[PDB]
Amino acid sequence: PTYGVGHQPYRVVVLSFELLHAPATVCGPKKSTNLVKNKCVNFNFNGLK
Amino acid sequence: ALGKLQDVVNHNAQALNTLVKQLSSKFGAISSVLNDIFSRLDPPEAEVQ
Amino acid sequence: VYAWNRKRISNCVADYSVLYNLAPFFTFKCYGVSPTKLNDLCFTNVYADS
Repeated sequence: PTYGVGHQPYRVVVLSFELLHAPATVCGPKKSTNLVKNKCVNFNFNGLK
Repeated sequence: ALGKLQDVVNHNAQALNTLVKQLSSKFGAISSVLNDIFSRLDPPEAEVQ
Repeated sequence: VYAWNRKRISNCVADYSVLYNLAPFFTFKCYGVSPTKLNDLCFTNVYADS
């Protein structure tokens, strides 16, 4: 505990992401809305804005 | 027989087709879709792409 | 480090607004994506190497 910050332990988590052609399962905290068709709107699908 | 008129139509058709297909090039960037760059990358370094 | 735990995280709601109210997290460097704006992307399956 008395050593310098250069020698102190540091926990480290590496979050490796993946993006392939498959139904995604890890999304963010965004509440989905209903589907309103036949009207020019802003679609915000999984990875297509 | 009517080739001297179909040639201009084919020329303008292929000139529009190649102009549309040129949007499928990255021109040294990481992708060809801007929504794919603005979503992942932040505005600071999205300019160079 | 020679036995790093690799947890496969799928079928999740990745809320990245919970790791900042904890102890000071330094060196939040994302390679390929921005640090923020991660709450609007749907990944398929992520891996946490701790």
